[PDB]
Amino acid sequence: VSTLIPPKVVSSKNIGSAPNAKRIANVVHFYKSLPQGPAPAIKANTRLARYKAKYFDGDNASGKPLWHFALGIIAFGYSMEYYFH
Amino acid sequence: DESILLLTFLGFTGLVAKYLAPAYKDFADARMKKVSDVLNASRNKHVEAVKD
Repeated sequence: VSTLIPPKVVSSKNIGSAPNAKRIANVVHFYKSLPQGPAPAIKANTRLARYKAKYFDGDNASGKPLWHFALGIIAFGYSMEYYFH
Repeated sequence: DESILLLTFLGFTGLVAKYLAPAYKDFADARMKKVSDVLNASRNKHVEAVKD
């Protein structure tokens, strides 16, 4: 007898599976995606964007800024020692 | 008197830079790698989902 009409009806496979949710996510995310992100920090300029760039970038974490930062406070109180003495 | 103390601090930063600063670099690197691998894994995963 005469075949039923379901095989030629589709209209809820688009909620029917899980990658639909991911699809509607990644059509927004990827379509308006940039090839590369914006920045790993770069502001501190006054001849100190260089200080941050050399020391406090993702390029390295090394003891050089620590030494520098320590020395600033040492220079304050060391001069003040002779202001107190 | 206090120049002896400042000398001790100079030594302290010397030991820190000798032992700790390369160790902390390696530690930080290790974690950074792990974060990155997970991130990139997620990117692969959604590429799979499109194909699915």
